[PDB]
Amino acid sequence: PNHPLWYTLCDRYGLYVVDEANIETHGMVPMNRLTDDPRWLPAMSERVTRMVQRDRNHPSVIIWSLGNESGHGANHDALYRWIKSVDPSRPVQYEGGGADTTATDIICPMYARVDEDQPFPAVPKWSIKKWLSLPGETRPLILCEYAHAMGNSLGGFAKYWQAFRQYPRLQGGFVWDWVDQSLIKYDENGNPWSAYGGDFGDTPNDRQFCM
Amino acid sequence: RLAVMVLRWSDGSYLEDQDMWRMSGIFRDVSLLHKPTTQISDFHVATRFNDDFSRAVLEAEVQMCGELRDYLRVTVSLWQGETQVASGTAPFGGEIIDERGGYADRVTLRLNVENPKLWSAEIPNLYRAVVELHTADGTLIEAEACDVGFREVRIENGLLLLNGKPLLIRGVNRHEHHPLHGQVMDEQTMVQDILLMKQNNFNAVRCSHY
Ligand SMILES: [Mg+2]
Ligand code: NA
Ligand code: NA
Repeated sequence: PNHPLWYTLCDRYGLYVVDEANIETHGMVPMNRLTDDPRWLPAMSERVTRMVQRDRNHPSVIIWSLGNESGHGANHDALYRWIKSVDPSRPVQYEGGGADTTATDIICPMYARVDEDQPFPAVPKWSIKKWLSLPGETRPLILCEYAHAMGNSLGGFAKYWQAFRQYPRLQGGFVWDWVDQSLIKYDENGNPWSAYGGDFGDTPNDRQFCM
Repeated sequence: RLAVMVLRWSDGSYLEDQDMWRMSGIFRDVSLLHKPTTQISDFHVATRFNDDFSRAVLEAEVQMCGELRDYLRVTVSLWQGETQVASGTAPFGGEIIDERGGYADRVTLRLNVENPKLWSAEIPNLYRAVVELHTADGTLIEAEACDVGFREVRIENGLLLLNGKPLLIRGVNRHEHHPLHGQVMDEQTMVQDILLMKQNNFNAVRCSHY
Protein backbone atom coordinates (compact mmCIF):
# COMPACT_ATOMS: atom_id res chain seq x y z
CA PRO A 1 0.00 0.00 0.00
CA ASN A 2 1.23 3.47 -0.93
CA HIS A 3 1.57 6.74 0.96
CA PRO A 4 -2.09 7.77 1.58
CA LEU A 5 -1.80 10.93 -0.55
CA TRP A 6 -1.14 8.77 -3.63
CA TYR A 7 -4.77 7.57 -3.70
CA THR A 8 -6.16 11.07 -3.20
CA LEU A 9 -4.06 12.20 -6.17
CA CYS A 10 -5.21 9.27 -8.33
CA ASP A 11 -8.88 10.00 -7.39
CA ARG A 12 -8.53 13.64 -8.51
CA TYR A 13 -6.23 13.34 -11.55
CA GLY A 14 -7.93 10.15 -12.76
CA LEU A 15 -5.92 6.93 -12.70
CA TYR A 16 -7.13 3.38 -12.10
CA VAL A 17 -5.30 1.83 -9.15
CA VAL A 18 -4.49 -1.73 -8.15
CA ASP A 19 -4.03 -1.56 -4.38
CA GLU A 20 -1.67 -4.37 -3.31
CA ALA A 21 -1.09 -5.98 0.10
CA ASN A 22 2.44 -5.74 1.52
CA ILE A 23 3.17 -9.47 1.10
CA GLU A 24 6.05 -10.89 -0.89
CA THR A 25 7.94 -14.05 0.03
CA HIS A 26 9.83 -14.45 -3.28
CA GLY A 27 13.02 -15.86 -1.72
CA MET A 28 11.33 -18.80 0.02
CA VAL A 29 11.80 -22.36 -1.32
CA PRO A 30 9.31 -23.21 -2.60
CA MET A 31 7.72 -19.78 -3.03
CA ASN A 32 4.52 -20.73 -1.11
CA ARG A 33 6.30 -22.15 1.98
CA LEU A 34 4.95 -19.42 4.28
CA THR A 35 1.67 -18.66 2.49
CA ASP A 36 0.54 -22.30 2.63
CA ASP A 37 1.39 -22.34 6.36
CA PRO A 38 -1.59 -21.68 8.69
CA ARG A 39 0.93 -20.32 11.27
CA TRP A 40 1.49 -17.35 8.92
CA LEU A 41 -2.21 -16.71 8.19
CA PRO A 42 -2.69 -14.15 11.03
CA ALA A 43 0.34 -12.10 9.89
CA MET A 44 -0.81 -12.26 6.25
CA SER A 45 -4.43 -11.52 7.10
CA GLU A 46 -3.47 -8.22 8.80
CA ARG A 47 -1.56 -7.06 5.71
CA VAL A 48 -4.69 -7.63 3.58
CA THR A 49 -7.44 -6.65 6.01
CA ARG A 50 -5.78 -3.42 7.22
CA MET A 51 -5.21 -2.27 3.62
CA VAL A 52 -8.88 -2.83 2.78
CA GLN A 53 -10.02 -1.01 5.94
CA ARG A 54 -7.76 1.93 5.05
CA ASP A 55 -8.34 2.33 1.33
CA ARG A 56 -11.82 0.95 0.57
CA ASN A 57 -13.36 4.41 0.07
CA HIS A 58 -10.99 5.54 -2.71
CA PRO A 59 -12.67 5.50 -6.13
CA SER A 60 -9.29 5.25 -7.89
CA VAL A 61 -8.80 1.80 -6.35
CA ILE A 62 -10.68 -0.54 -8.70
CA ILE A 63 -8.88 -3.84 -7.96
CA TRP A 64 -7.42 -5.41 -4.82
CA SER A 65 -4.22 -7.44 -4.95
CA LEU A 66 -3.23 -10.12 -2.42
CA GLY A 67 0.47 -9.35 -2.79
CA ASN A 68 3.20 -10.47 -5.12
CA GLU A 69 5.43 -13.45 -5.81
CA SER A 70 4.50 -15.61 -2.84
CA GLY A 71 3.45 -18.77 -4.67
CA HIS A 72 -0.10 -19.91 -4.09
CA GLY A 73 -1.01 -21.10 -0.60
CA ALA A 74 -4.26 -21.82 1.21
CA ASN A 75 -3.72 -18.50 3.00
CA HIS A 76 -4.27 -16.68 -0.32
CA ASP A 77 -7.58 -18.53 -0.88
CA ALA A 78 -8.83 -17.56 2.59
CA LEU A 79 -7.92 -13.89 2.15
CA TYR A 80 -9.31 -13.80 -1.39
CA ARG A 81 -12.68 -14.90 -0.01
CA TRP A 82 -12.44 -12.45 2.93
CA ILE A 83 -12.11 -9.55 0.44
CA LYS A 84 -14.93 -10.88 -1.79
CA SER A 85 -17.12 -11.09 1.31
CA VAL A 86 -16.37 -7.62 2.82
CA ASP A 87 -15.98 -5.67 -0.46
CA PRO A 88 -17.96 -7.10 -3.41
CA SER A 89 -17.44 -3.82 -5.36
CA ARG A 90 -13.87 -4.65 -6.55
CA PRO A 91 -12.34 -7.71 -8.24
CA VAL A 92 -9.42 -9.38 -6.47
CA GLN A 93 -6.31 -10.38 -8.39
CA TYR A 94 -3.12 -12.30 -7.54
CA GLU A 95 -0.38 -13.60 -9.85
CA GLY A 96 1.30 -16.19 -7.59
CA GLY A 97 1.16 -19.89 -8.36
CA GLY A 98 0.67 -19.54 -12.11
CA ALA A 99 -1.48 -16.42 -12.50
CA ASP A 100 -4.79 -18.26 -13.01
CA THR A 101 -5.35 -19.87 -9.57
CA THR A 102 -8.61 -19.87 -7.56
CA ALA A 103 -7.31 -16.79 -5.69
CA THR A 104 -7.66 -14.49 -8.73
CA ASP A 105 -10.61 -13.00 -10.64
CA ILE A 106 -8.24 -11.92 -13.41
CA ILE A 107 -5.63 -13.95 -15.28
CA CYS A 108 -2.76 -11.70 -14.36
CA PRO A 109 0.54 -13.14 -15.56
CA MET A 110 3.92 -11.45 -15.42
CA TYR A 111 6.05 -11.38 -18.60
CA ALA A 112 3.85 -13.82 -20.53
CA ARG A 113 4.60 -13.24 -24.21
CA VAL A 114 2.12 -12.49 -27.00
CA ASP A 115 2.58 -15.52 -29.26
CA GLU A 116 5.33 -17.56 -27.60
CA ASP A 117 4.60 -20.16 -24.91
CA GLN A 118 7.02 -20.60 -22.01
CA PRO A 119 5.86 -23.93 -20.58
CA PHE A 120 7.67 -23.97 -17.21
CA PRO A 121 6.74 -26.93 -14.97
CA ALA A 122 3.78 -26.21 -12.61
CA VAL A 123 3.67 -22.48 -13.39
CA PRO A 124 3.71 -22.14 -17.20
CA LYS A 125 3.56 -18.74 -18.88
CA TRP A 126 1.24 -19.42 -21.81
CA SER A 127 1.18 -16.99 -24.69
CA ILE A 128 -1.56 -14.52 -23.68
CA LYS A 129 -3.65 -15.25 -26.78
CA LYS A 130 -3.54 -19.01 -26.00
CA TRP A 131 -4.12 -18.48 -22.28
CA LEU A 132 -7.59 -16.94 -22.74
CA SER A 133 -8.95 -19.97 -24.56
CA LEU A 134 -7.52 -22.85 -22.53
CA PRO A 135 -10.27 -25.42 -21.85
CA GLY A 136 -12.75 -24.03 -19.30
CA GLU A 137 -11.10 -20.60 -19.07
CA THR A 138 -13.47 -17.61 -19.06
CA ARG A 139 -11.72 -14.79 -17.13
CA PRO A 140 -10.20 -11.53 -18.47
CA LEU A 141 -6.41 -11.39 -18.86
CA ILE A 142 -4.50 -8.32 -17.67
CA LEU A 143 -0.75 -8.59 -17.26
CA CYS A 144 0.27 -7.52 -13.74
CA GLU A 145 3.78 -7.05 -15.21
CA TYR A 146 5.06 -7.00 -18.81
CA ALA A 147 7.58 -5.28 -21.11
CA HIS A 148 10.45 -5.20 -18.60
CA ALA A 149 11.94 -1.75 -19.35
CA MET A 150 15.46 -2.49 -18.12
CA GLY A 151 17.95 -0.25 -19.93
CA ASN A 152 17.65 -0.19 -23.70
CA SER A 153 14.39 -2.11 -23.82
CA LEU A 154 10.65 -2.24 -24.72
CA GLY A 155 11.47 -4.17 -27.90
CA GLY A 156 8.27 -5.71 -29.27
CA PHE A 157 6.02 -3.42 -27.21
CA ALA A 158 3.77 -2.89 -30.27
CA LYS A 159 3.08 -6.65 -30.46
CA TYR A 160 1.37 -6.46 -27.05
CA TRP A 161 -0.82 -3.52 -28.11
CA GLN A 162 -1.86 -5.11 -31.41
CA ALA A 163 -3.07 -8.17 -29.43
CA PHE A 164 -4.70 -5.99 -26.72
CA ARG A 165 -6.74 -4.23 -29.42
CA GLN A 166 -7.65 -7.37 -31.39
CA TYR A 167 -8.74 -9.56 -28.44
CA PRO A 168 -11.63 -8.33 -26.22
CA ARG A 169 -10.54 -10.39 -23.19
CA LEU A 170 -6.94 -9.08 -23.43
CA GLN A 171 -7.54 -5.91 -21.44
CA GLY A 172 -3.94 -4.72 -21.19
CA GLY A 173 -1.35 -4.75 -18.46
CA PHE A 174 1.08 -2.83 -16.28
CA VAL A 175 4.56 -2.12 -17.66
CA TRP A 176 7.47 -2.97 -15.40
CA ASP A 177 8.17 -0.32 -14.39
CA TRP A 178 7.85 3.44 -13.92
CA VAL A 179 11.11 4.69 -12.42
CA ASP A 180 14.75 3.51 -12.17
CA GLN A 181 15.64 2.71 -8.55
CA SER A 182 19.07 4.28 -8.87
CA LEU A 183 20.51 6.04 -5.83
CA ILE A 184 22.72 9.14 -5.78
CA LYS A 185 26.34 9.02 -4.65
CA TYR A 186 28.99 11.74 -4.83
CA ASP A 187 32.54 11.76 -6.24
CA GLU A 188 35.51 13.59 -4.63
CA ASN A 189 34.48 16.90 -6.26
CA GLY A 190 30.87 16.62 -5.02
CA ASN A 191 29.51 15.60 -8.44
CA PRO A 192 26.45 13.32 -8.09
CA TRP A 193 26.31 9.98 -9.88
CA SER A 194 23.66 7.27 -10.20
CA ALA A 195 24.38 4.14 -8.22
CA TYR A 196 22.87 0.68 -8.27
CA GLY A 197 23.19 -2.64 -6.42
CA GLY A 198 26.62 -3.17 -4.89
CA ASP A 199 27.69 0.49 -4.92
CA PHE A 200 27.26 0.79 -1.13
CA GLY A 201 29.35 -2.26 -0.20
CA ASP A 202 26.04 -4.17 -0.08
CA THR A 203 26.67 -7.87 -0.74
CA PRO A 204 25.25 -10.17 -2.03
CA ASN A 205 23.48 -7.83 -4.47
CA ASP A 206 21.74 -7.87 -7.85
CA ARG A 207 23.64 -4.99 -9.48
CA GLN A 208 21.65 -3.06 -12.14
CA PHE A 209 18.40 -5.04 -11.82
CA CYS A 210 16.95 -2.22 -9.65
CA MET A 211 16.82 0.02 -12.74
CA ARG B 1 -41.49 -54.09 -65.96
CA LEU B 2 -40.49 -51.04 -63.90
CA ALA B 3 -41.01 -47.58 -65.36
CA VAL B 4 -39.21 -44.68 -63.65
CA MET B 5 -39.81 -41.08 -64.70
CA VAL B 6 -36.92 -39.01 -63.32
CA LEU B 7 -37.20 -35.22 -63.32
CA ARG B 8 -34.10 -33.04 -63.50
CA TRP B 9 -35.69 -30.17 -61.57
CA SER B 10 -38.06 -30.19 -58.60
CA ASP B 11 -38.95 -28.15 -55.52
CA GLY B 12 -36.19 -30.38 -54.05
CA SER B 13 -33.65 -28.50 -56.22
CA TYR B 14 -34.08 -25.39 -54.05
CA LEU B 15 -32.40 -27.39 -51.25
CA GLU B 16 -29.74 -28.84 -53.57
CA ASP B 17 -27.64 -25.82 -54.48
CA GLN B 18 -24.25 -27.35 -53.65
CA ASP B 19 -21.22 -26.00 -55.50
CA MET B 20 -20.87 -28.88 -57.97
CA TRP B 21 -21.90 -30.13 -61.42
CA ARG B 22 -25.69 -30.18 -61.75
CA MET B 23 -26.60 -33.63 -63.09
CA SER B 24 -29.60 -35.99 -63.00
CA GLY B 25 -30.67 -39.63 -63.22
CA ILE B 26 -30.58 -42.92 -61.34
CA PHE B 27 -26.97 -42.45 -60.21
CA ARG B 28 -26.86 -44.87 -57.27
CA ASP B 29 -27.68 -48.59 -56.95
CA VAL B 30 -31.14 -50.08 -57.45
CA SER B 31 -32.00 -53.20 -55.50
CA LEU B 32 -34.78 -55.63 -54.55
CA LEU B 33 -35.06 -56.72 -50.91
CA HIS B 34 -37.18 -59.57 -49.58
CA LYS B 35 -38.31 -59.41 -45.95
CA PRO B 36 -40.64 -61.76 -44.02
CA THR B 37 -44.05 -60.41 -42.92
CA THR B 38 -42.81 -60.43 -39.33
CA GLN B 39 -39.58 -58.50 -39.70
CA ILE B 40 -36.90 -56.38 -38.07
CA SER B 41 -37.99 -52.91 -39.19
CA ASP B 42 -35.37 -50.92 -37.26
CA PHE B 43 -32.45 -51.29 -34.86
CA HIS B 44 -30.20 -48.79 -33.05
CA VAL B 45 -26.83 -49.69 -31.50
CA ALA B 46 -25.30 -47.52 -28.76
CA THR B 47 -22.12 -48.08 -26.72
CA ARG B 48 -21.62 -46.54 -23.27
CA PHE B 49 -18.48 -46.68 -21.17
CA ASN B 50 -17.19 -46.29 -17.65
CA ASP B 51 -14.72 -43.46 -16.89
CA ASP B 52 -11.57 -45.37 -17.97
CA PHE B 53 -13.20 -47.30 -20.88
CA SER B 54 -12.44 -50.65 -19.19
CA ARG B 55 -16.16 -51.54 -19.25
CA ALA B 56 -18.80 -50.97 -21.90
CA VAL B 57 -22.49 -51.63 -22.30
CA LEU B 58 -23.70 -52.30 -25.82
CA GLU B 59 -27.34 -51.25 -25.95
CA ALA B 60 -29.45 -52.38 -28.92
CA GLU B 61 -33.00 -51.18 -29.57
CA VAL B 62 -34.83 -53.43 -32.04
CA GLN B 63 -38.23 -52.76 -33.63
CA MET B 64 -40.50 -55.21 -35.42
CA CYS B 65 -43.43 -55.04 -37.84
CA GLY B 66 -46.02 -57.78 -38.37
CA GLU B 67 -48.08 -59.65 -35.78
CA LEU B 68 -47.12 -59.38 -32.10
CA ARG B 69 -46.62 -62.75 -30.41
CA ASP B 70 -45.45 -64.07 -27.01
CA TYR B 71 -43.12 -66.59 -28.72
CA LEU B 72 -41.14 -63.88 -30.56
CA ARG B 73 -37.60 -63.21 -29.41
CA VAL B 74 -34.69 -61.02 -30.44
CA THR B 75 -31.12 -62.15 -29.91
CA VAL B 76 -28.29 -59.68 -30.27
CA SER B 77 -24.90 -61.38 -30.31
CA LEU B 78 -21.55 -59.60 -30.49
CA TRP B 79 -18.59 -61.17 -32.30
CA GLN B 80 -14.88 -60.44 -32.37
CA GLY B 81 -13.69 -62.48 -35.35
CA GLU B 82 -15.10 -66.01 -34.96
CA THR B 83 -15.41 -65.56 -31.16
CA GLN B 84 -18.76 -64.69 -29.56
CA VAL B 85 -18.06 -62.04 -26.93
CA ALA B 86 -21.55 -61.33 -25.61
CA SER B 87 -25.15 -62.29 -26.24
CA GLY B 88 -28.57 -61.20 -25.04
CA THR B 89 -32.06 -62.55 -25.75
CA ALA B 90 -35.45 -61.08 -24.80
CA PRO B 91 -39.15 -61.24 -25.75
CA PHE B 92 -40.69 -58.11 -27.24
CA GLY B 93 -42.15 -55.42 -24.98
CA GLY B 94 -40.21 -52.34 -23.93
CA GLU B 95 -40.26 -50.66 -20.52
CA ILE B 96 -43.31 -48.51 -19.72
CA ILE B 97 -42.78 -44.98 -21.07
CA ASP B 98 -46.06 -43.12 -20.40
CA GLU B 99 -49.67 -43.41 -19.16
CA ARG B 100 -50.59 -45.69 -22.10
CA GLY B 101 -47.73 -48.19 -21.56
CA GLY B 102 -44.67 -48.99 -23.66
CA TYR B 103 -43.71 -50.28 -27.08
CA ALA B 104 -44.97 -53.85 -27.44
CA ASP B 105 -43.26 -53.95 -30.86
CA ARG B 106 -39.82 -53.01 -29.45
CA VAL B 107 -37.12 -54.50 -27.29
CA THR B 108 -33.88 -53.13 -25.85
CA LEU B 109 -31.01 -55.60 -25.34
CA ARG B 110 -28.04 -54.76 -23.10
CA LEU B 111 -24.74 -56.59 -23.46
CA ASN B 112 -21.82 -56.13 -21.04
CA VAL B 113 -18.36 -55.97 -22.61
CA GLU B 114 -15.23 -56.06 -20.45
CA ASN B 115 -12.13 -54.28 -21.79
CA PRO B 116 -13.62 -53.56 -25.22
CA LYS B 117 -11.19 -52.98 -28.08
CA LEU B 118 -11.88 -49.34 -28.95
CA TRP B 119 -12.49 -47.88 -32.42
CA SER B 120 -10.54 -44.86 -33.72
CA ALA B 121 -9.09 -43.74 -37.06
CA GLU B 122 -5.73 -44.93 -35.66
CA ILE B 123 -6.90 -48.48 -34.87
CA PRO B 124 -10.31 -49.20 -36.45
CA ASN B 125 -11.28 -52.03 -34.05
CA LEU B 126 -14.62 -53.49 -35.11
CA TYR B 127 -16.97 -56.08 -33.67
CA ARG B 128 -19.84 -57.71 -35.54
CA ALA B 129 -23.34 -57.36 -34.09
CA VAL B 130 -25.91 -59.85 -35.37
CA VAL B 131 -29.57 -59.13 -34.67
CA GLU B 132 -31.65 -62.32 -34.96
CA LEU B 133 -35.44 -62.21 -35.01
CA HIS B 134 -36.59 -65.69 -33.92
CA THR B 135 -39.06 -67.92 -32.05
CA ALA B 136 -38.62 -68.89 -28.39
CA ASP B 137 -37.21 -72.33 -29.27
CA GLY B 138 -34.79 -70.86 -31.79
CA THR B 139 -36.34 -70.94 -35.23
CA LEU B 140 -34.88 -68.01 -37.18
CA ILE B 141 -37.18 -65.55 -38.96
CA GLU B 142 -34.44 -63.23 -40.25
CA ALA B 143 -31.10 -61.71 -39.28
CA GLU B 144 -29.74 -58.23 -39.72
CA ALA B 145 -26.22 -57.12 -38.79
CA CYS B 146 -23.76 -54.24 -38.63
CA ASP B 147 -20.14 -53.49 -37.78
CA VAL B 148 -19.81 -52.06 -34.27
CA GLY B 149 -17.06 -49.69 -33.19
CA PHE B 150 -16.79 -49.06 -29.47
CA ARG B 151 -16.07 -45.36 -29.21
CA GLU B 152 -17.41 -42.40 -27.31
CA VAL B 153 -17.64 -38.95 -28.86
CA ARG B 154 -18.26 -36.10 -26.44
CA ILE B 155 -17.60 -32.43 -25.91
CA GLU B 156 -16.25 -31.64 -22.47
CA ASN B 157 -14.72 -28.42 -21.15
CA GLY B 158 -14.68 -27.01 -24.70
CA LEU B 159 -12.80 -29.96 -26.28
CA LEU B 160 -14.07 -32.59 -28.71
CA LEU B 161 -13.03 -35.92 -27.20
CA LEU B 162 -12.84 -39.36 -28.73
CA ASN B 163 -12.47 -42.12 -26.14
CA GLY B 164 -11.59 -39.39 -23.61
CA LYS B 165 -8.80 -37.89 -25.76
CA PRO B 166 -8.89 -34.51 -27.55
CA LEU B 167 -9.04 -35.03 -31.31
CA LEU B 168 -6.94 -33.23 -33.87
CA ILE B 169 -8.87 -33.42 -37.13
CA ARG B 170 -6.71 -33.82 -40.24
CA GLY B 171 -9.76 -33.56 -42.44
CA VAL B 172 -10.69 -33.02 -46.05
CA ASN B 173 -13.99 -32.35 -47.83
CA ARG B 174 -14.86 -34.95 -50.44
CA HIS B 175 -17.55 -34.69 -53.10
CA GLU B 176 -18.68 -37.83 -54.88
CA HIS B 177 -17.02 -37.24 -58.24
CA HIS B 178 -15.64 -39.30 -61.11
CA PRO B 179 -14.40 -37.59 -64.32
CA LEU B 180 -16.02 -40.22 -66.60
CA HIS B 181 -19.01 -41.45 -64.56
CA GLY B 182 -19.92 -38.08 -63.08
CA GLN B 183 -21.51 -38.54 -59.67
CA VAL B 184 -21.79 -42.33 -59.81
CA MET B 185 -19.55 -43.85 -57.14
CA ASP B 186 -17.96 -47.29 -57.32
CA GLU B 187 -16.03 -49.33 -54.74
CA GLN B 188 -12.67 -49.12 -56.54
CA THR B 189 -12.71 -45.29 -56.58
CA MET B 190 -13.91 -45.04 -52.97
CA VAL B 191 -11.08 -47.36 -51.83
CA GLN B 192 -8.51 -45.49 -53.95
CA ASP B 193 -9.59 -42.24 -52.26
CA ILE B 194 -9.42 -43.76 -48.75
CA LEU B 195 -5.92 -45.21 -49.29
CA LEU B 196 -4.62 -41.90 -50.72
CA MET B 197 -6.15 -39.89 -47.89
CA LYS B 198 -4.62 -42.18 -45.26
CA GLN B 199 -1.24 -42.31 -47.07
CA ASN B 200 -1.26 -38.49 -46.84
CA ASN B 201 -2.01 -38.31 -43.11
CA PHE B 202 -5.71 -37.48 -43.22
CA ASN B 203 -7.83 -39.02 -40.45
CA ALA B 204 -11.19 -37.42 -41.28
CA VAL B 205 -13.63 -36.68 -44.09
CA ARG B 206 -16.64 -34.39 -44.41
CA CYS B 207 -19.45 -35.62 -46.68
CA SER B 208 -19.66 -32.31 -48.53
CA HIS B 209 -22.55 -31.73 -48.76
CA TYR B 210 -24.99 -34.67 -48.66
MG1 LIG C 1 -22.33 -23.08 -51.79
NA1 NA D 1 -8.83 -5.99 -25.59
NA1 NA E 1 13.97 -4.94 -10.59
